[PDB]
Amino acid sequence: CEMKRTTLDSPLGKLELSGCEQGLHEIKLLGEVPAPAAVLGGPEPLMQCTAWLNAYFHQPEAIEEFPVPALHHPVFQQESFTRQVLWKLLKVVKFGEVISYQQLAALAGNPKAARAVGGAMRGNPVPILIPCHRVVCSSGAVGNYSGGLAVKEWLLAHEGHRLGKPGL
Ligand SMILES: [Zn+2]
Repeated sequence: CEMKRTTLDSPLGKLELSGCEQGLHEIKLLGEVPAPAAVLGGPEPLMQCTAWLNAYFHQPEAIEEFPVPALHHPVFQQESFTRQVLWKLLKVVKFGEVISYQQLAALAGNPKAARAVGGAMRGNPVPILIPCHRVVCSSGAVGNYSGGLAVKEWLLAHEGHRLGKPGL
């Protein structure tokens, strides 16, 4: 599991992508013009992640065209409620759609585990790609976000919701 890394500038600030031949491990937010990854080339999961992020931010109408890379962070290597939540989220909630913590918990097999779902949103090593920003409050409120409220709102505004893109 030879770990390789590359960084990509984005509207949300610098993104550190890490992964190996087997899959992408993590997308880390370190804090208008499309940028390239600082280090080009494989492993394949990294190149796929870079193309997906570029499309997400700069060619969103075509986001469904880009393959989601294989994931190899340990959380995906074992069976757990967190993994089920993360995989369910990735599969069901599309660009522009939202789901409540409770609906995701129901989707993951336990309608009463909304709090566990919230915690799982932070155990998410690959934000944006696995759209944890689309998990919101049943009240209509945006809700918490590991990377800060402003980022969640920026992403939701980017996906068509009636929120203004905050200053980031
Ligand atoms: Zn790996």
